[PDB]
Amino acid sequence: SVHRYKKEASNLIKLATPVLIASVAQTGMGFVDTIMAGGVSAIDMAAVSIAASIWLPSILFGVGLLMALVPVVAQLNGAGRQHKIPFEVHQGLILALLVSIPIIAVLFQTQFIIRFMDVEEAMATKTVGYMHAVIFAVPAYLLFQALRSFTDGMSLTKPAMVIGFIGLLLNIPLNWIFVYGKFGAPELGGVGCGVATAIVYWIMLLLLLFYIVTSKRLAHVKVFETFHKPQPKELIRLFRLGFPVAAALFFEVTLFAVVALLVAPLGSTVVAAHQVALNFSSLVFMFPMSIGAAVSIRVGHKLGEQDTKGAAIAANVGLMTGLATACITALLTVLFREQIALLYTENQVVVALAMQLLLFAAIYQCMDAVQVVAAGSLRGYKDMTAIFHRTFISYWVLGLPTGYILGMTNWLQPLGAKGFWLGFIIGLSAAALMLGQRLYWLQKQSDDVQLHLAAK
Amino acid sequence: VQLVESGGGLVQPGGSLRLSCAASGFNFSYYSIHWVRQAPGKGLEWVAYISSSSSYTSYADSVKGRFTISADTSKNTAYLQMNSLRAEDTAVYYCARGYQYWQYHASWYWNGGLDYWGQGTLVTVSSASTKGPSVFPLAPSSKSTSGGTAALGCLVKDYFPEPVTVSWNSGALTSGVHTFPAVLQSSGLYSLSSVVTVPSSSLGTQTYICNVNHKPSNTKVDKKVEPK
Amino acid sequence: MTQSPSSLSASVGDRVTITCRASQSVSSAVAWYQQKPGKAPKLLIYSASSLYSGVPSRFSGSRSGTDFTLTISSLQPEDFATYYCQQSSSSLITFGQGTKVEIKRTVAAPSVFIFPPSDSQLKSGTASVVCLLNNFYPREAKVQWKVDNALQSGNSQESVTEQDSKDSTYSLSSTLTLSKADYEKHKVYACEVTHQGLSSPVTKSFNR
Amino acid sequence: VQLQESGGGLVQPGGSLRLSCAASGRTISRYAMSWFRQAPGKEREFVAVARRSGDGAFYADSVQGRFTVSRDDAKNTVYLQMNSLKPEDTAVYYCAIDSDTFYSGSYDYWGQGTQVTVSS
Amino acid sequence: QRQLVESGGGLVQPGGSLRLSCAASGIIFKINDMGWFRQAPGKEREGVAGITSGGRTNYADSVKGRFIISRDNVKNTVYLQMNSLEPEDTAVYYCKSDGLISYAASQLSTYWGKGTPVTVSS
Repeated sequence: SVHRYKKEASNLIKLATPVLIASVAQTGMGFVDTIMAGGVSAIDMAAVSIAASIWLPSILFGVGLLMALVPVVAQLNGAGRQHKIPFEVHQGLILALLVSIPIIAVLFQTQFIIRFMDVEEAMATKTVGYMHAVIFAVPAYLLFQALRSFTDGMSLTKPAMVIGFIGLLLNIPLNWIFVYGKFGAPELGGVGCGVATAIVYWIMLLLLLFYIVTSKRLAHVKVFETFHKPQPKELIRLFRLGFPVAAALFFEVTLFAVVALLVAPLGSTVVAAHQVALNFSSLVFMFPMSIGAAVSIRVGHKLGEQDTKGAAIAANVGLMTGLATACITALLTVLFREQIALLYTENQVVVALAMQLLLFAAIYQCMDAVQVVAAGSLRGYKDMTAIFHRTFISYWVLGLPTGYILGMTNWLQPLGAKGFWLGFIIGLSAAALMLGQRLYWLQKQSDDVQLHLAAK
Repeated sequence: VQLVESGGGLVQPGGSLRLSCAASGFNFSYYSIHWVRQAPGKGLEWVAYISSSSSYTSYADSVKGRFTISADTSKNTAYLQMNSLRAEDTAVYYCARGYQYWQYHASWYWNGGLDYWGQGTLVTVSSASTKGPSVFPLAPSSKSTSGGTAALGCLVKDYFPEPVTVSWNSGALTSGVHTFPAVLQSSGLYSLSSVVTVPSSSLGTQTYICNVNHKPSNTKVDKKVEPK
Repeated sequence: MTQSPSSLSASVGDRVTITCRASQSVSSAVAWYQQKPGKAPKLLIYSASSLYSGVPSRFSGSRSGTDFTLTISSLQPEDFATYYCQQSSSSLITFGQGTKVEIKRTVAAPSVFIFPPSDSQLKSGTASVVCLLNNFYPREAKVQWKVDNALQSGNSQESVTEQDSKDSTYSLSSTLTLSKADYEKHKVYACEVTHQGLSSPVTKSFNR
Repeated sequence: VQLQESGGGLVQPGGSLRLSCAASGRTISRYAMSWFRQAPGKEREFVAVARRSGDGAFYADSVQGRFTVSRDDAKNTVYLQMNSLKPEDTAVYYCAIDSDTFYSGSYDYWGQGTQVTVSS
Repeated sequence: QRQLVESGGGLVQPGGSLRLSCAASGIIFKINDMGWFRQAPGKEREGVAGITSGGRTNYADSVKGRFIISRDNVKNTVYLQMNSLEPEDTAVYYCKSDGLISYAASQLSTYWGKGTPVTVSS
């Protein structure tokens, strides 16, 4: 019937919706910093916008290694054991600090990068100051991600959105204290926003720890009672699970960087519309990612409960819901490609060219939604390895050469950005096609074999 | 700032020639480049200009449709392409620098002028082949002021190309020596003459000599002038 | 454009004025140039009144209604050159005819000589005769060629030297080109010259 | 076309005299009008020339500094203001008018002359 | 050329005042710096003022006390009030604007003007 499926589709949304608010208010910090740093110059607004382009991928690579804790914790809760739950958390933190060792190194190498980009000193001396101010937050951002990954793994999502929203609401007024040199605080024109970001991240971490200690819903775990110690044998287990998830993100970012370099030979009016279209296609990526995150915790719960039909129905309903939301937002983007391009910019040639790229951005949305929901469902099964192979093959072997063939080389008149966007679409379709096949192969296996694989 | 010319020389009529103005010392994109032509013994005359790009380019009415000017922003150079030349095109060509948008600015109260000039290169359109001169003596007649002053001449004729010099008594005499400018004959050749206002009494009874040197044909003939 | 004085005669220390006629309703604030004989031109005054950077304050432009004048406060021995206008137009710029400033001088009458054709030239086949004007002032003089009282024309070509540096006086020479056949026909050849320093024209002749 | 000199008479050395030439039948404002003089038994040597307005006036070597010429186009009359006369200046001053516009020295007309003698 | 246009320059006697105004189109102007430049014949282009998106005017050394740069955001224009002019202020004045092209970029874009002449003389 349909009274058995719908219940699941009521759970999933109830899990997926809060995460979205906790993920929208994460780019709000960068946006607010950039906007408030432009009310004092256009040198500052372009100095804290370069420094937010080296910070974000560097911290995403670090976060990617702590996203393998969600299935590990959610499966123990389903199996009903729960008394191994405090042991894994105390390991995750020991990992988080360690993965802040390389990042803080690479950020100190910021200078050698900007002089590689042909940047004048008048804003280099501001970008370096901003980066040195924000390095004090990667110890308190990765730990907060580990704690949030725990609370999500416990099928409890509320304490993330509230804390993120409070963080942003405390970021807005506390920039104006340190930017406009007020209340006996440094003038600090373009680095005050970095200092405000560090302070608000530390406050959010402290509030989350206070909630974890006091909450009456987690009291049956007794989390902060032991003083456990690291052990390499068990800790290498988490690294093997977590590495491919980070590798896929790294290769995706490098692909998006290389495409811009190949488009640079064209006019500076072409690259601006490409950047606008890509930025907007990255903003509306949050809905399928949130649905994937909800499916990931839901699928690992059923397999912990020694139930497999529950995992199958969870994955299928996740796919259907991701497809439906992709379709609705693609229609709402195609119907409204007038006002947003005018929100972004002012030149009418730039808007007249970006209206053409939004058409392909709609198909891009509709395809990557299915791709990412399938990837989340596969991550539910602790199969973190096949994702990397399949997405790397579908990105850098089919996605990239086909863009160049339809673009520069003038085979098959030359096409500009549109050839590259068609290359993106081909890569995404191939990735979705192979991940679906892998999921079906893994879903048509015996109960013992599938559980054993999910047990490891 | 420095402007340099190269590419000027003898050309056959109806041929082609290309002149370059290798600008250096300034930002090329902020300024235009004008070409100015001065005929031999006449006033200045404007020819053409180009801005940093081919977007702005104008011509004078006398050379419209026969001269093409193009700029090379990469190595700071502007070219003039002259083809189907005539006999009246022999002149000296200067390169001058001005503002970029000077049609837009100029009004009833503003005119920015051309700041820096090049020294220019001489282009001549020949009709005859290079050859050496012939020297003839202009004897002082026995009755032309016999007793006071006296005039003694020396006529060179029918040489090509231009440069030539005359010397009297191998540099030992410069008392009133005039050497008139070379005038272009109707036959495409060149003429000249030089005279001395030597005093009377057998002219000092030393036989005055003419020392003419024409480098392209390496001729240094000497004529010993005397009356009869 | 036609500058009204085409040759000035001024001595050291006098005030000198050159005027430019903007012979159109295309007045665009002329700029004035200077050129020594055989050099590149320079810029003195742009925008019709302002002074180029590095020019002595003797020079100073003006604008009298629709006429543009350059006035030199005191004429030094280095201000002896040719001066041009640079009126612009819709898309082309035009240079005036240019006036030449020469040093003023007591009027001098020319001394006239005539030279018969060289004997060696008769073998070549084209005879040339020349009469010479020596050490006169000012430049304006007129030579007339008469052969047996017939006034020829088109066979003469004359070239004048430049102002001498010692006494500042000129020298001119006009030559007559005749084929040997035409030369041998006639009997008397005469050179007639007129000048403001001569009460009556002086003629020098010779027998062939 | 008629020229007429006037204003001439005996004067002491170092005196001052001022002649005048009544031009008629021509517009002298378009031409230049030259001064000449002939002493008894002598040639007619140059004295001075007054070109058009804005062209200046030129003087011979001997009379430089002492003499002065000026035109009056309205009355069509030239005037020669003589300063610091000398007995050598004794001569009959024959006026002349230049026909050519280019100042080429083509004189066509002369006056009847006026006797001037200097003797203390 | 098309984004920026200047107007207001003309002849003025020494000791007089002017008011140049630069009007910008196709530019955000809320997040842009501004500035005026001059170039006299024989010389080279040199800065003469500057305002940065919130104030903090940046006059030149030989210019302080006479030139007062201001900006107006409702109708996007930049002014410059010239006071006590002297014969050495004759040149052609340019407008310049730099800032982000869109809200999604990271590098600055610079646009120039065609210039308006100013000539000061009696």
